[PDB]
Amino acid sequence: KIGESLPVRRSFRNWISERLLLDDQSIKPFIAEIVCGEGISNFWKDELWVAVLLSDNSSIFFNYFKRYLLSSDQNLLKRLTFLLRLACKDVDYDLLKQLG
Amino acid sequence: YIKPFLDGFNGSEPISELFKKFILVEDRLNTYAKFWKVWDLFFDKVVTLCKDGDRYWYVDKIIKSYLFAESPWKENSNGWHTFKDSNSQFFCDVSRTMG
Repeated sequence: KIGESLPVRRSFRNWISERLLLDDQSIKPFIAEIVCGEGISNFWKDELWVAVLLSDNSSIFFNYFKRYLLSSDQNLLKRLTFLLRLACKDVDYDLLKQLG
Repeated sequence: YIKPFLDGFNGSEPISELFKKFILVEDRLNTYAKFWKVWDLFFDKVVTLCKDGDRYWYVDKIIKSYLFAESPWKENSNGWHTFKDSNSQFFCDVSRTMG
């Protein structure tokens, strides 16, 4: 229903990031249903993991999904490094200022 | 330790008695991670066994033992000291696979 265009994806990522801040415990079953689910198109799983990796809560999910991360031939754990290197970075304006 | 029972696994009655004794000793000792390691190693064998149908030999009794249904629990428990939020994935896999 919500569609697949890019402004919607940004708004979904914001919405998840807010639910993880305001402690609505109904979200954790939903997140588990996606992460263990089938038929969900993979770019939604990627947007969800970017929201997790940008949140302060992040270490909790590694505790919760330990055996899933390890046993799946580390396939998901490899995707996480790709997403981390692409999305989770920012411009280093201090260093630009020191270079003039 | 458990390798002779993993290699020889079948539908015979002492497989049920084994699971009941592990549950009893864990209730005495409260050794969380070690219990869940033992339970994680038997999962695929039990899953393979139910696909023959639970009417054979003692298969239904083995299923009931593995899923905590044969032990004499107290009448008004709030929970069990070996169950935590993380372990809900066990019942998810079970209901996905042995339904």
